[PDB]
Amino acid sequence: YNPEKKEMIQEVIVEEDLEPFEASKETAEQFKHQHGDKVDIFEIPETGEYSVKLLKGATLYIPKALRFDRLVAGQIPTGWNAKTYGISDDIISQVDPITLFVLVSVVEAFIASGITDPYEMYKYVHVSEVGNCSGSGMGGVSALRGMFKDRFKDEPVQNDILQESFINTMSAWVNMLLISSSGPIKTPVGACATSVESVDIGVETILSGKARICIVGGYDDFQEEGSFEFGNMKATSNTLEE
Amino acid sequence: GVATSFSRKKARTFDSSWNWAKQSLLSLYFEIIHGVLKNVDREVVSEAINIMNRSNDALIKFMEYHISNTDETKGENYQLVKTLGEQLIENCKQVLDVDPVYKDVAKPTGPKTAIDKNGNITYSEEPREKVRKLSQYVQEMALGGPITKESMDVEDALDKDSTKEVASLPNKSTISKTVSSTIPRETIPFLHLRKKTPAGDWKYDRQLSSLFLDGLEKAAFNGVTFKDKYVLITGAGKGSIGAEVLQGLLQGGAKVVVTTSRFSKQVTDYYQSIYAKYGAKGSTLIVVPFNQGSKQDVEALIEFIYDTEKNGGLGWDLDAIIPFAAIPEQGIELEHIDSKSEFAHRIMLTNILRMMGCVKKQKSARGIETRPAQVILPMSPNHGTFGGDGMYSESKLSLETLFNRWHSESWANQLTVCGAIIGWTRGTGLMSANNIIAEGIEKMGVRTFSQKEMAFNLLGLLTPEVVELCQKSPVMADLNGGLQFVPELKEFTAKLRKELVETSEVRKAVSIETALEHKVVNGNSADAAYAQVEIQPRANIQLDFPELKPYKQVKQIAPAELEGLLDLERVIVVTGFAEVGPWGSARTRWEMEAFGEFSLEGCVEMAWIMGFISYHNGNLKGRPYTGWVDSKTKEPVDDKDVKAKYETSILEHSGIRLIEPELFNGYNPEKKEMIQEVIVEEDLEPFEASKETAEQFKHQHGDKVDIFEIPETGEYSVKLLKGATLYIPKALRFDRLVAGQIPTGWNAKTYGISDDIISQVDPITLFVLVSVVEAFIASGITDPYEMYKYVHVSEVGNCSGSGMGGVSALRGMFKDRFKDEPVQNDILQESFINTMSAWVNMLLISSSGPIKTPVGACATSVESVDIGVETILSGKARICIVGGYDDFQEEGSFEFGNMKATSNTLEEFEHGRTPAEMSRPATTTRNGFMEAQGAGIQIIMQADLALKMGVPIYGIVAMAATATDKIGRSVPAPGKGILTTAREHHSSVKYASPNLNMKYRKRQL
Amino acid sequence: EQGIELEHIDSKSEFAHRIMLTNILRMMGCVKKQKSARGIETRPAQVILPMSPNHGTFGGDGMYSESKLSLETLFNRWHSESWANQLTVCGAIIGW
Amino acid sequence: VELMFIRSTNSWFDVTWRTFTGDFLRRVEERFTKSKTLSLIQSYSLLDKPDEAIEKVFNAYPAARE
Amino acid sequence: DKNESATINEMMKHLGRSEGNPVIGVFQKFLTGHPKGAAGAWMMNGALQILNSGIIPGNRNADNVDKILEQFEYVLYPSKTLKTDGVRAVSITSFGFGQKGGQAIVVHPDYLYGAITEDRYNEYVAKVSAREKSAYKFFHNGMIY
Amino acid sequence: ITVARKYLQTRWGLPSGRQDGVLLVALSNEPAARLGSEADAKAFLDSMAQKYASIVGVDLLEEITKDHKVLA
Amino acid sequence: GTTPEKPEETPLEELAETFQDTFSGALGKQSSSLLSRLISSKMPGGFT
Ligand SMILES: *P(=O)(O)OCC(C)(C)[C@@H](O)C(N)=O
Repeated sequence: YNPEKKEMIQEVIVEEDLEPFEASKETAEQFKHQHGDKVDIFEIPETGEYSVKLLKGATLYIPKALRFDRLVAGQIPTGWNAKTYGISDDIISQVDPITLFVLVSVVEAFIASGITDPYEMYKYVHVSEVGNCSGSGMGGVSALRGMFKDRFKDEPVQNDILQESFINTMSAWVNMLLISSSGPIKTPVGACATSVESVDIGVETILSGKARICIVGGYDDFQEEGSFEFGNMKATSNTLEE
Repeated sequence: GVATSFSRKKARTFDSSWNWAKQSLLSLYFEIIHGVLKNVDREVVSEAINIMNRSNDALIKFMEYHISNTDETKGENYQLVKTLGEQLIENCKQVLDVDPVYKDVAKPTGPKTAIDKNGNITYSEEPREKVRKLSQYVQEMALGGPITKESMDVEDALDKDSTKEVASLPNKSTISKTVSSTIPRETIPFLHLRKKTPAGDWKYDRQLSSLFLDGLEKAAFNGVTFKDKYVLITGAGKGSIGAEVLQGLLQGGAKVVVTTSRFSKQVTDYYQSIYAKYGAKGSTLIVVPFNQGSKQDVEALIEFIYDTEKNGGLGWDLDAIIPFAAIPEQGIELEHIDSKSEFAHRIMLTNILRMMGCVKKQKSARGIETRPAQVILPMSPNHGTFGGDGMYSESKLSLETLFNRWHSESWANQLTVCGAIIGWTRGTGLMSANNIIAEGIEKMGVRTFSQKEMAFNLLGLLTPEVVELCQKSPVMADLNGGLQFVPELKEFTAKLRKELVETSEVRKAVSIETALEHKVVNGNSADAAYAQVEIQPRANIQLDFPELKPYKQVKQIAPAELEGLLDLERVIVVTGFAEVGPWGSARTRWEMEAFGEFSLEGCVEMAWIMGFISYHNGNLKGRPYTGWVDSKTKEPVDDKDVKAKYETSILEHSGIRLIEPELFNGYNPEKKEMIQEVIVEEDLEPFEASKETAEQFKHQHGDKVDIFEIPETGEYSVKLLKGATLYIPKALRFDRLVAGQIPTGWNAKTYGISDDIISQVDPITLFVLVSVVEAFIASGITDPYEMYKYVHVSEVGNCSGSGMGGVSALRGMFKDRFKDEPVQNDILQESFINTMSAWVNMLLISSSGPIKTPVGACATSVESVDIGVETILSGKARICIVGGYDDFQEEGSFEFGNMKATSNTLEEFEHGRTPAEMSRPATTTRNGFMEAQGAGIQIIMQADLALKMGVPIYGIVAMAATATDKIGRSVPAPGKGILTTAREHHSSVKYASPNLNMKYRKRQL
Repeated sequence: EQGIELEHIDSKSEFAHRIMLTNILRMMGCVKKQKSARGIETRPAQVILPMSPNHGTFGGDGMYSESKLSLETLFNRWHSESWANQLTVCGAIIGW
Repeated sequence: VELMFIRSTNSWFDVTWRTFTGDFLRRVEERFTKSKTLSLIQSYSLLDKPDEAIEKVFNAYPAARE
Repeated sequence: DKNESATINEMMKHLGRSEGNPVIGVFQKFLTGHPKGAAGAWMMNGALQILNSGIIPGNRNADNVDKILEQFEYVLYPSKTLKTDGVRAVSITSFGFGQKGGQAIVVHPDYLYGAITEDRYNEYVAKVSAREKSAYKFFHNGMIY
Repeated sequence: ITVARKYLQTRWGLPSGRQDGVLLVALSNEPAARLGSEADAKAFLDSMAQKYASIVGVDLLEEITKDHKVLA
Repeated sequence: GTTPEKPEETPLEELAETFQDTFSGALGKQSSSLLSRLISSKMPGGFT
């Protein structure tokens, strides 16, 4: 993502027929289904591959590039890598970037509490009395790119991309990889207040007598599309004025 | 006609009698308690038989608890069910580990034709004299009559005490003198077997015929088993001898294949309901679609039956075929024999022969030479004796060759023929053209039959004596009831029919003329102060607040110690609720969920929701009108006429159904728009852009585009060069075509949300705004601000949430921006899960109380409730909105398809499922969930506050909990962490906890 | 049709059944229509039907006996329909 | 009845006003019946003892009292 | 639908449910489909309607109940509507993506009124009877306009 | 917008000061989707040229040599 | 097309032999869809 060169696509009508190109059978029928009259597809009888003639009145999408005025952000230091904390590539190449920030923050928080092995809690407290009451404002935002933009472009996207999008999954992965509690999970969405709401939900979970211990916090990622949408709301500092 | 109907993937197995026994017993229990069935009704016996026929240990543990915990003090009908029950338990235990039985116990009816004063012909089947049991029916059949002349009293308690007739259901009654010895010499019974004489005719054999009737006497007392009998039966649709046979088979735990011509939801349900009332222990019912007129379906059907469960067949081996399929041909004389009759001749003969041919091939194949299949052929006694039957008689008479061919060919060890000469069978208990004259024939000294009697007769040809007999020689059973001996039957029948049509028609004309004479002589003062006023009901739609009982009745329910014991500040209570979803409101969905049909009030709300009807108060074409009015034609509609006018349309456009594109921004899952990146192999034809837009192309493409000012216009030319990238649209065809969508025409306008709001907020927010209003109305809170009479501004909370949120606004900010479509600048604020609650506060409540929005995927509502409760007990909020809400869009539909969470709709259609029957929980064949949309909302309060405000109280939220599962590597796998709500310690469990006993707890207080 | 037992009834036997029965009926149907057309009610046509005495008594005849035995319905239908003044049936039980 | 029917003369002031209250009682029956019935007020003659003819309608549709 | 049946059956076993007293399942999603986040709110609306009628609606698409589910003695799977002498309490169980179980018990509201005095109850009854009329006034006005 | 200005100069006879105002009434009264044919695009501007008329108060051979030069 | 009864516990050495017995040599549906998408997405302009 280079905010000086923000990739869009403009719809244009083919005023005059395109030079044919070869597709598979499958992919050509996909062009024919979309375009109807406005495409011609013909088996090349030697190969089996099809020719695809985009006719006058067909629609195309031609890429363009906006220059965007928000060039600056508070980013994690360059070279930060979940590997250096000792998260496996199985996990890294599966889970959304924001989940990696959370997994590192939960470990590094048990270390601050002198709790090197999460299971030590279950000497004192029943399995059903550790809760997670943390949450995000937007969640797995990179996984939403996957399931709205990248699919649309028929890029390769993992089939389970939708489960990584959900705000309640960063907490799923913390339970699935560290805690193994069967205690409460009450995930808040509080936009920019989600952390203090988290704490509130957390406390009232402990006084209710549902949980003796509770992870509590918040987590949020910066991507291209939120950067842009906060710019259109005029919430963020315009960097060129700055 | 000859089109293939049969697939294996459309075959529906019904086998879960273990579950249907418990449902049938509870359905009988409450029917007796609500006095729908009395101790005189025969249905309580009929129903008892079907619970004995399914008797197992689980069903006795079940009946013991339900019958040993009824308080007989509570009413006369509670005494009845406990007396009946105790007996039905004693029976069920006697018959545990004993084979189940076809035993029909219905009151055998006769026909009755009546013509009134005004010449209207009425038909009614009418309880006979001296035949009030099937025992009696076999005696009557044995004695014959005066015309059949060729030239015992077991007291019961039917129709006075069925609880005593229940007691006598296992008691296997043995008789000395059989009804073989009742048959008076020089008289032919009405039911009789025949024997082939060396000349080659078939005559009444007395001794065969005795054996048959003796089996039939015992069937009537003790009942018949069909355990381990496997049957193919065709033409067994609703209202046929076919279907009253099917009941009897299943009732004796037969395993039956049943073929339908017309396979549909409506039929698959008929069959579900027969199996779930009749299918005894071990019974099974496979329903396959089938054309008997198709050669290739007959070949297929027997291949599917015989084939191994491994190659996708059944693994059965037929012990009886009953090929009773027919197409009716009427008014087809010999000059009119055409394609219909030629096609019927194939269903009713050549393909019967091809189906018996087939089972011989599949039985031989596997060297099966000792397990033959009784073919029961439906014969007529009347070949060409009526006429206008087309090739019907030519079809039936040619089946009489199988009696000879059995001795003359190589198939006698695979097949056995048992030809039934089925006589006059009164179609239904309504007016069949044939029925009205039944009474008239019977006066000759002859018998006609209900279908239950003709079923009984043919199930007697599957008893183990006439099965043992079929295996020696063929069996001709004459179940014609003496109609051989009425002579010139065609003219005799047509006399009787003439004399009813005449006697009616005459008496209808002489009636009409004597009421026009009177009207002329005495005018319109004798016939006008006479014609009464009728009152068509209107639709008083009710809020369905709960019935409050007088205090004296309420103290009976709760323990006396409870008064003063609970702190009601700390009891949570649901005060109202509502929803928007596929069946409209909480009101209309309840009418569908519970009853399956809409009331007059349900039709009107549905019609109003979907904007089919609108109110009008003023002038309609001059006239002054106040009522409903078709929303499109503005033509006045009465409430009685809403069902006729609009039901069909409401049911087509409500529920789970094919995704309607106009609802989802033209999303057509058959045509799902993607874009493929291609490289321009050769330079494009220039196009004109603005200056701005051309610099945008140049910035992206660099070398690979050329942009040149056109010096006249100022506009630029844009030449896309070789090596430039393009995006060409394509279209996936997607396999998820069905979803549970809000009914078509639902519009926030009809609730009175302004266009300012509609054209601003995400669709899901509109479902929520309507659900919160319609929930305050359920709580009798018409003005939200009324709350602030009782409670501070800071003590109303919103603890509702979504799994994904404003999903249409994510399309805006990921897809539509990318395509430089116009998208509102504030689109990002609508995406957020915490904004539906923002808009509820901003447009209705104006609380400054808690807001704690959960994300719980498919559990967000129960988490919402939990967060809600704990917010009220913390003492942060006295009132709390609580619920959940979620929208269906293109992109989630797709992503749930890639996870293989949702039902694939094209597989569903292979199995011949309609969209209605595609969500089927707890089912053998369940294959993924049905995505839906909408919102639910509840209002919860302190009970203290609820009683002060006098809001209705719909229930008490006693408990609410959330639990994670364990270590795993699968986010969508469900688990067991919610078991921790039942966590207790049972080490020290010898003596009672005094803390559980409320009396103790009150003494301490 | 010979050596065609009931397991072997196929297209030949289904086609024979049309020659030896349904199209016989269609040919008598036809003459009734052409005779009625012209109001001929006093010049009937004797149909001589070749009957067998042996229906299924040998076997391996395919649908031969099912064909022949179904012609025995015309004896009843003559009294029960509207074609007795155009056609008269005369069934011959032709022996060996 | 209080405002249009006159106790002293034991009659309706105007017959168009009797019509008015009959038409109204018919609308109660339309609103509160479940099922097409024949009307309890056949002739508006019956209204001429109007307390008896009110009880008759609000006995058979007692929801209307509430 | 096996995992849920299995947990209900193990709660009921551990709390000494009477053998022969199975809870009756209701499967309202047969009719509405699964509205993921709204799922449990519709189940709850449905449960309060069951509570105040004692009508248990049947899964009308339960053709054939999985043989695997007969091992669960403590659950019944009905295919028709059962009109009962009353329902005192209803469980509502929701399983989510991301290890997100939930249970709620809803107790019949006539159990509340045993805890209060005859004067207080009679006062409340009046107050509600008034509200319900007002609410009906409002409903039908807002519906037609 | 070259052809949309050139259609308002030949059909209606509007110069480049009024052609601006006709395109500003065509922006406030923008169509919902892509106009299909060139005949729809003209029918549209004919409507917006008679709606400019209302607001301001205004009341109302060699395409073969082209088709060769295209080929060349 | 072929799938043994329990492939998920069967090693890829022993599966490869159960397919090869009934395998013609051709690329089938799934691996002709992935060579088309390698060439479409990861090869330059002209290179089919
Ligand atoms: P894994 O054993 O986690 O199973 C995943 C599926 C999709 C099968 C499961 O979550 C489901 N939807 O039943």
